[PDB]
Amino acid sequence: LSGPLDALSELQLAIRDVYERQAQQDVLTFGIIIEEYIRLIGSVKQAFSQRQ
Amino acid sequence: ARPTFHITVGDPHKVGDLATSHIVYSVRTKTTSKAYKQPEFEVKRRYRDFLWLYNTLHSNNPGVVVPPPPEKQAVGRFESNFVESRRAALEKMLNKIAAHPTLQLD
Amino acid sequence: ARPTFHITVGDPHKVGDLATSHIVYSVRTKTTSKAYKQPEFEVKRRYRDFLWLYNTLHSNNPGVVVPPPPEKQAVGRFESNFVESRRAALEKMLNKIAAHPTLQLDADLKLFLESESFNIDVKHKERKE
Repeated sequence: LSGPLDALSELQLAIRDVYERQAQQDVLTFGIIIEEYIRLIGSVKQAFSQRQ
Repeated sequence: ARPTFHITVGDPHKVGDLATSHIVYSVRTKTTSKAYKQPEFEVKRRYRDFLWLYNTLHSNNPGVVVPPPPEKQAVGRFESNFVESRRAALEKMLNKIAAHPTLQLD
Repeated sequence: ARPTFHITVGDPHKVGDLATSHIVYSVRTKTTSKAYKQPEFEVKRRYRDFLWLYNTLHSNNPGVVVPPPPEKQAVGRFESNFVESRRAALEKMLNKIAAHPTLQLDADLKLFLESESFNIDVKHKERKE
């Protein structure tokens, strides 16, 4: 009974890790590409000010 | 040549803690570009140099673009990732600018 | 299992300058070893933890070996290379020790590699203290 309890200990530790790992896979990928654009959008605003 | 400029930004000579310490990267230009002297040069630039530089590009090119810089610590810490972002940010900035003949001409 | 312990030491969370700052590595044990709980654990150890740990291995194994540590800053700076050496030094140290069933059995080490909180709190916890 201890053993199954133990097996379910394994499932949760495993879920914790896998969840945390996915923030660095997918969310961080978007957080980088969004960050890139705000600078570049930033930059054609600097460009616009040169044209005005 | 202009886009055919080859850039590795590596070697994260990340000057150890100061709470503001500045990673110095190899910038290896392997470049077949005839807008770059050396077929390979490596320089070891530190964050400050680039930001300025980036600004320089800004300065020499009157409206003529200047994309985003090396990555900001304005949210960055000094994280490998952050510095990577910087590294990347440069890489990108650089990348593009190289495939823009003009900014590459600074 | 004992040599069949799989270790990546990565993620050079090299805590930025202090002139003594300490790189924290993922230590991913992917381990089919039945001397390591987790089939994968990652801990994020810092230099100090390991050196101690290394010493711990030294301590639990009475003559029973303990190869070289994580790499020394005693000539090292904090260089990526140096830290790599450290990373490596560990990797090696670890590698071997894992392919030595005994040093691989240090419980602190199981907890160490298979839990991030550093060697220390593991080490209290183990002698029930």
